[PDB]
Amino acid sequence: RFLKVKNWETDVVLTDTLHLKSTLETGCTEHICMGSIVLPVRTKDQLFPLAKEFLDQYYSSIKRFGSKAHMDRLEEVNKEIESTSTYQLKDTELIYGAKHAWRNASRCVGRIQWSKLQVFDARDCTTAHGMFNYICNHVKYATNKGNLRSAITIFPQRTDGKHDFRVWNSQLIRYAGYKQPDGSTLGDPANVQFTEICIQQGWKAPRGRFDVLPLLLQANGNDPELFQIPPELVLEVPIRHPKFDWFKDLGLKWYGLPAVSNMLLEIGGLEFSACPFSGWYMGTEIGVRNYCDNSRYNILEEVAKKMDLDMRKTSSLWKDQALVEINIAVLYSFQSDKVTIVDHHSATESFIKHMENEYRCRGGCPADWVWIVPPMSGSITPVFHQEMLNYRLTPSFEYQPDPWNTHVW
Amino acid sequence: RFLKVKNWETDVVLTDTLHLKSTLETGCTEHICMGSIVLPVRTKDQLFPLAKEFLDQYYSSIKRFGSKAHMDRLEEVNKEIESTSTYQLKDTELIYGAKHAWRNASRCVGRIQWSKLQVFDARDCTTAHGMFNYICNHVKYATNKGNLRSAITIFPQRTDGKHDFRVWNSQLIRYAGYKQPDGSTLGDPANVQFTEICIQQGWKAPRGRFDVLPLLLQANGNDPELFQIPPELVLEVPIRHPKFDWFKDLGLKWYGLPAVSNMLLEIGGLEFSACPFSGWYMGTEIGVRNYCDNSRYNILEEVAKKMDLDMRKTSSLWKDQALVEINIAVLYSFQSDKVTIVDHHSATESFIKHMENEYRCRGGCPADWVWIVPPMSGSITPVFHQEMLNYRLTPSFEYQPDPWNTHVWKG
Ligand code: HEM
Ligand code: HEM
Ligand SMILES: Cc1cc(N)nc(C[C@H]2CNC[C@H]2NCCNCCc2cccc(F)c2)c1
Ligand SMILES: Cc1cc(N)nc(C[C@H]2CNC[C@H]2NCCNCCc2cccc(F)c2)c1
Ligand SMILES: C[C@H](O)[C@H](O)[C@H]1CNc2nc(N)[nH]c(=O)c2N1
Ligand SMILES: C[C@H](O)[C@H](O)[C@H]1CNc2nc(N)[nH]c(=O)c2N1
Ligand SMILES: [Zn+2]
Repeated sequence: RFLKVKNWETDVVLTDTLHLKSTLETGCTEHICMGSIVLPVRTKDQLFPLAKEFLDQYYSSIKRFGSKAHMDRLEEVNKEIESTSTYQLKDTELIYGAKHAWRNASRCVGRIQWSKLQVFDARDCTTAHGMFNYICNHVKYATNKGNLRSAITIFPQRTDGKHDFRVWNSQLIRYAGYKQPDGSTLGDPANVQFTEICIQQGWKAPRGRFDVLPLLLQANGNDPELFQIPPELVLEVPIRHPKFDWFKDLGLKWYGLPAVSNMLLEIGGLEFSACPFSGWYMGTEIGVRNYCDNSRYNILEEVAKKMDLDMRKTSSLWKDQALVEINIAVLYSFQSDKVTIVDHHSATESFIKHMENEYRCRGGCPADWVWIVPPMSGSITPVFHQEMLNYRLTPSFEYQPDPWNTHVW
Repeated sequence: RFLKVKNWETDVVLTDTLHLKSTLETGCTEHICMGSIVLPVRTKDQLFPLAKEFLDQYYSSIKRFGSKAHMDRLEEVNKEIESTSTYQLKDTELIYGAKHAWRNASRCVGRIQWSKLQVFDARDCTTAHGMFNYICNHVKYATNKGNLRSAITIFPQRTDGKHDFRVWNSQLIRYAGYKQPDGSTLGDPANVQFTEICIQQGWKAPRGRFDVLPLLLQANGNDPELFQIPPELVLEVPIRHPKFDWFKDLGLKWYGLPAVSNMLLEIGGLEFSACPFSGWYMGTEIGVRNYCDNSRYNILEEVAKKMDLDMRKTSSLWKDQALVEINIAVLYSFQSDKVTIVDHHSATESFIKHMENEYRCRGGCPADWVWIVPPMSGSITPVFHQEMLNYRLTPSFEYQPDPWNTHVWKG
C-alpha cells in the first residue's frame, strides 16, 4: 500500500503514497510486466464522478476543500451535465487541468517546469483558419526569438465525437518524408504517410531533405485543410561542430520548437483532442534519436566516415564515438545561436531534484524509467540509478488514433 | 491468450504464448509498474506440484512425456517426498534445470549461449574446504587461459534451511574496498562491507586498489571459513588504450572471469543456495559501471582531465567523451590479451537473434528491458527499439538475502 523507491547511487529512499490515487490501468499484471511496451463519448453517468474527482483535487489545491464555493461548484456542474450532458471548465480549472496533465506525464523528464506553463484558451475557436491563427501565435510566443517558453493552446473539447478538433500533424513543426525511385528515402522517414496525405490534399512539396510540413487542421469534425506556417516563425538551427570544420558539409539543420500536437488532454472527464503543447529540446532527442535511429535520418554511417574511424569491427566503438560528436554539435549549434536547449546531464539532474520535491510535496511522482533515462550514456546520468514507480494519474495527456484511420470525408 | 511485441526500427511483430506458463508474480499490478525496482524451508504440500511441473517440463523436452520412464519417475519422486520430505535430482535433470534457469534469466543479455553450459555437480560436497576445492577447479576450467567457458558449480540443496551451503562473496573474484579515516575509499567501494567481514574473520589485508578478495565459504550451515584463490588461477587484464599512451599509467586492471556466486537456483521446488556461475564480460560492465559509476572506481574526472576535455560545462559532453574512450580501452585490452570479452553492439545484436529464435521455437522469451539495454549508447543498440515482456519462469535464479544478515553464529 505504501511503496518505497531507492536511489542505488545515493542510498536515499523515498516513500510513495500518491500511487493509491491512480485510477487508469498500466498494461502490467502480477504475471507480466509491459513496462517496455510503447502503447499498452462519456455518458452522463461516467462523466460526473470524473468531474467530481477533478474538482475535489482542484479545491483542495486552493485550500478551499469543503468550502461553500467548492460545494456550489459541484452542484453547478452536476446540473449542467444532467441537462446538457457535458460541462464547461472555468478558466482557473483549465489552467490547473493543463498544468497537472504535464505534472502527471510519467514519460516527461522536464516536469520540473510544470508550474510555468502558459495556457492559451482557444475554446472559442470555430474554424480551421481560426486554429491556424491560434497556432501561429502559440508558435511565435513559445519561440520568443530563441528564448523558448512553455505553452499549450487548448481547442474546444469533444462533444458527440463527430465534431472533433484535431491537429493532424504529430508536431507543429516537422520535416517531410519522400520515398525515392532509388528505393531509399529523402527527408524524415518518420513522416512518409503524413507527407503523402499532404501531397494528396494539395501541398506542393519542394521535395527537399528538410521541408517544413504544412499544418493539417480540422475544426468541428470537418474535413482538414492545409496552411503553411509563416517561414519566419519557424526558427531553425544549422548544425556545426566546435572542432570539426567539415561537419557543416553534412547539410544538417533542426527546428528549435518541439511542440507535440497529436495528443488528447483529459481534464475532469472532458476530452480536449486538439491541444498542441511545446517546451524546448533535450539535446539527445535530436542528436541521438532524430539523427541516428536507423529508421530516421540514420547518419552515423556518414559521420564516422568523416572522422576516419575504423568501421570494420563494432568493437572499435566507432558508432559510440560518432554519436558523442553528433550530440556535441547539436548542443553547440543551439547554444551559439541562443536557442534554448538542455543537455541530458542537466535535464536528468533536474528531474532528480523534481522527484525529491514531488515526494515531499505531493508524496510521489509517476515516472517511466524506460523513457526518463536518455538514449545515450544512461548510467552516467543520475536517473539510471533511481527507482521509479509508474502509474497513471488524471488530468493527463494520452495518445489517440491518427485521425485518418477514424475520420471519414 | 496471444501477446504481441513490436520492434520499432524494423516493424517485426512477435507473438508470446509462453508467458501463459508463468506462475511466480512480478511485483506489478494493473495499477502500478515496478519494472524499475531492483528487488521487488518448504512443506511437503507445495513441493510435489513443483516437482511434477518441473519433471513434466524435463520429460516433454526430451520427447518422453507420458512415457513409462516419466510416470515411474513421478511415482519415485512422489514416494521420496512423503518419505524423506525432499528429493534428489538425477544428474540429467540438474543439468537440464541449470541450463533452463539461465534460459529463463530475463535480465541476461548473454542467453544465446544458454545450451553451452558446463555443469559441475558438487552435491557430494560436505565442507568449506571441499567447496574451496570445487571452486578453484571451476575458476580454472572456466578461465581456460583466457578462452572463457561458461560454467556453474552446484552444491547441495537446502534441507531445513538450517544447514545451508553459502558462498558469501557476491562474485568468486572481486576486489576489496577499504574505507579510510578521511572518508575516501581505496579499491572497489561496493565491496567495503564484505571486506570488513573478511578482515574480521582473519584475512590480512594488503590494502591496495586491486586486492583480489578471499573466499568466505559456509558448508552445511556452519560458520564460514576464509581461503585464498591461488593467484595463478586469477586471470587479469591490465587496461591500456590503442591510441592514448598515458592510459596505462592510470594503473587500471580488471579480472577476466565474472562469476556470480550469491544467487539461489530453484529447480522443481528445490533450492540450491550455492550455485556460483560464470561466463564472460560484456565490455560496458567494466568500462561503464565498474569504472564510471560515481559509487564505484569513478575515474571519469581523471580520464577527462588527461584528455584535456572542456570540463567546465556538462554540455561539452566531456563525460560522454571520456566514457567512450575508457570503454574502447577495456575492449582493446581484453582482445590484445586474448581474454574473451564481447562489446555491447555485438552482444545486443546476438540477443535479438536469440530472442527471435526463442519466440519461433519456444513461444516467447521473457526479458527485462531496464537490464537488457546497455548503460551507454542505448538507442544505437537494437535492444532499445525492442518491446519486451517480462515474466517469471522456473527453473530460475533468484536473489537471496546476504548470509551475514541471517546466519546464526555458532562460534
Ligand atoms: C520544457 C522542456 C521539456 C523538456 C526538456 C521535455 C522533455 C521530454 C522528453 C525528452 C520526452 C521524451 C519524448 C521522446 O523521447 O519522444 C518527453 C515526453 C513527454 N513530454 Fe516533456 N519536455 C518538456 C516540456 C513539456 C511540456 C511543456 C509538456 C506539456 C505541457 C510536456 C509533456 C510531455 C508528454 C505528454 C511526453 C510523453 C510523450 C509521448 O509519450 O510520446 N513536456 N518530454
Ligand atoms: C556468457 C556470457 C554472458 C554475458 C555477456 C552475460 C551478460 C550479462 C549482463 C550484461 C547482465 C546484467 C548484469 C549487470 O549489469 O549487473 C547479466 C545478468 C545475469 N546473467 Fe548473464 N551473461 C552471460 C552468461 C551467463 C551465465 C553462464 C549465467 C548463469 C548460468 C547467467 C545468468 C545471469 C543472471 C541470473 C543475471 C541477473 C543478475 C542479477 O539479476 O543481478 N549469465 N548477464
Ligand atoms: C513538449 C516536448 C518537449 C520536448 N523536449 N520533447 C518532446 C517530445 C517530442 C520531441 N521529440 C520527440 C517528440 N516526442 C513526442 C512523440 N512521441 C511519440 C511516441 C510514440 C510513437 C509511436 C507510437 C506511440 F504510441 C507513441 C515534447
Ligand atoms: C555470469 C555473468 C556474466 C556476466 N557477463 N555478467 C554477470 C553479472 C555480474 C558482472 N557484472 C555485474 C554482475 N551482476 C550480478 C550482480 N548484480 C547486482 C544485482 C543486485 C544489486 C544490488 C541489489 C540487488 F537486489 C541486486 C554475470
Ligand atoms: C521499445 C521501447 O519501449 C521504445 O524503444 C522506447 C524506449 N524508450 C524511449 N524513451 C524515450 N524517451 N522515447 C522513446 O521514443 C523511447 N522508445
Ligand atoms: C534503479 C534501476 O532499476 C537500477 O539502477 C538498474 C537499472 N538497470 C540496470 N541494468 C543492469 N544491467 N545492471 C544494473 O545494475 C542496473 N541497475
Ligand atoms: Zn510493469
